[PDB]
Amino acid sequence: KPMVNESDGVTHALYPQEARLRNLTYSSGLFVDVKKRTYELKYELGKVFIGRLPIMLRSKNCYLSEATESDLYKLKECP
Amino acid sequence: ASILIGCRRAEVARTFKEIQSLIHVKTKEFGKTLNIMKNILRGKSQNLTYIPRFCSHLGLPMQVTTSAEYTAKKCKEIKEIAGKSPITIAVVSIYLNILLFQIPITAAKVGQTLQVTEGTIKSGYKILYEHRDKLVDP
Amino acid sequence: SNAEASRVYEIIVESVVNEVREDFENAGIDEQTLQDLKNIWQKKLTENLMLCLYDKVTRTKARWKCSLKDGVVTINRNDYTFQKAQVEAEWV
Amino acid sequence: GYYELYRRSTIGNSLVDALDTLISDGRIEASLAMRVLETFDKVVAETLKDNTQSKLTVKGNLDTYGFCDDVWTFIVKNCQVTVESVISVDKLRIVACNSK
Amino acid sequence: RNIVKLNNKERITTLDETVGVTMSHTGMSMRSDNSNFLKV
Amino acid sequence: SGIVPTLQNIVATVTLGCRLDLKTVALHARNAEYNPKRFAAVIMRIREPKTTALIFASGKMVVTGAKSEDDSKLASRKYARIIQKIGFAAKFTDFKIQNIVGSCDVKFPIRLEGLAFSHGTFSSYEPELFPGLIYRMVKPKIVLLIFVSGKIVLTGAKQREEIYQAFEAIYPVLSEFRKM
Repeated sequence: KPMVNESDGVTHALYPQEARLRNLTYSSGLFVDVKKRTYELKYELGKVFIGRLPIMLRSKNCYLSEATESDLYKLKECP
Repeated sequence: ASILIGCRRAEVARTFKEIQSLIHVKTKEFGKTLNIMKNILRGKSQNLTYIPRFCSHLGLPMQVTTSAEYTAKKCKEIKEIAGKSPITIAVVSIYLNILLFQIPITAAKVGQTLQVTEGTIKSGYKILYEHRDKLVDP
Repeated sequence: SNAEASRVYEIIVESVVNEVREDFENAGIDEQTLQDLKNIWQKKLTENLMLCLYDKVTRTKARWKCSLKDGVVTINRNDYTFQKAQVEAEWV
Repeated sequence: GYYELYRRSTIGNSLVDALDTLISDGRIEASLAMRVLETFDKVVAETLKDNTQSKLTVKGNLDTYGFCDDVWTFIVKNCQVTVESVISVDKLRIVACNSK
Repeated sequence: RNIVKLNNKERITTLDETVGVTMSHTGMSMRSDNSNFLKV
Repeated sequence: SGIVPTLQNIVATVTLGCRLDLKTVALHARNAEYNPKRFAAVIMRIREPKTTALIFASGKMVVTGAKSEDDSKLASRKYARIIQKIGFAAKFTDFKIQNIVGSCDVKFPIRLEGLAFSHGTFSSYEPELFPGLIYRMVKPKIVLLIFVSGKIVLTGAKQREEIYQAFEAIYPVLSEFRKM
């Protein structure tokens, strides 16, 4: 889901309003199951972060797609 | 050592085992190079920040974070043991502040996540439980 | 008193006689001569010294610890055979 | 291989006196007794390595210690020995060689 | 034959945890080794 | 005040003025330890005084472990007498005390953070690396270890008056950064 890692090191959830006010980038973290193997010659003997991806608003990854009217009024986003 | 210096100058907190986990500097030569480097910086003329980081590693609420802040400062004022490196004081402080509430992590999970000995967090939890009196914020 | 020492002595006598019999036949002396070696040997078999090998000898200030393995000890006219031993001695 | 310190034991000195008895009193061929001594070293080595189950415990006052040519030599005064019984010893000499 | 026209693939799974755990496992986490690979 | 530091170790060097061979020395001697694969020197110990001397093949010997100067000098003369008893032409010469180490207690906790902040040009405090404080005094040039419980260690001195002047020059600073 969309998140923000600050300068001190704390990472919390991000909303588009605070994203516009803090001049941040509305993105989400991306991980990949990286598998490693060692062959010795066919003799055979991790969730790594790869980067952030900007998320479009009103999308299945953004928080606002599942929000209702009153919930959008709570998040200070016009319906 | 330059990364650690740039971390100490920017009011950031990074443990020696973290940079050591990044770079294998063999600790001892790292300590000597960091010492003579500090002498270079002095010739060219704070554990509290660690609490929110480990609380982020455990995913704890804000009340436990500021509770471990007040507990860290008070434990810094009470003396006895003084510290034995501030990392163990941080992990036993968070351990007490989390045994005050109901969120369960036990000692094995917090000992394998923060890379701290269970006997050390229990050894500090003993005298900490002895000083439980004056550590209550509300 | 120990029967294990007598059993070990018997295994040593029998094994030594059986393995030496070949060299006795190569020299061409006699088989009854080897039998006399067994009879005289067992007849003779009828100062506090320990013989073994060490694995680790540590010293701290004036405290010595030694790890011993496989040895025979002669103490007060009594023989002993040990597989392991620990020495905790103090030096003045 | 196979150290020759086990020849200094009671059974070792007994075999030395037996071989020297066969060579001196009779006409038993020489040099072969040395082969009996080597076979003795191997049999005592493997036997003490495999046919021993006791564990002693010596605790006393270290009177002398020394090390030379991978040889540890100790002399202990007033030491107690525990078998697996307790035995009081006024003077005990220990001679050990490297196991590796 | 109409039923064979219903093959689909699994979608991407969203990790729902408190983020701080995964973000702690991202960078420096005081946990090295634990796996033998290119260790010479 | 009224606290006097008590000596804990004295390191001195004695030159014999000859040469040795190490298998024969280690073979004919009594209480000694020698192993070339670890330390190319014989570790000889005596009971009275309880000291430890490192004997090298070049004749140089290091007598250390005494609690006083007379025990280091007399112990050094005992080691030299043993060397003269073995069979070498040694001579007890060049006796110079190289180090004096003492310790004491102030009987009150000490603020190490404020001490490292005020005297930052002479202190080096890193609790995660060493819970004590390393205070490098200029005059006299003494290295002091200041812990939390009040135990004060003093090292890096050639005489006793340097230790006493170091403690008398560090006592008011410790009394300033107290707690209870």
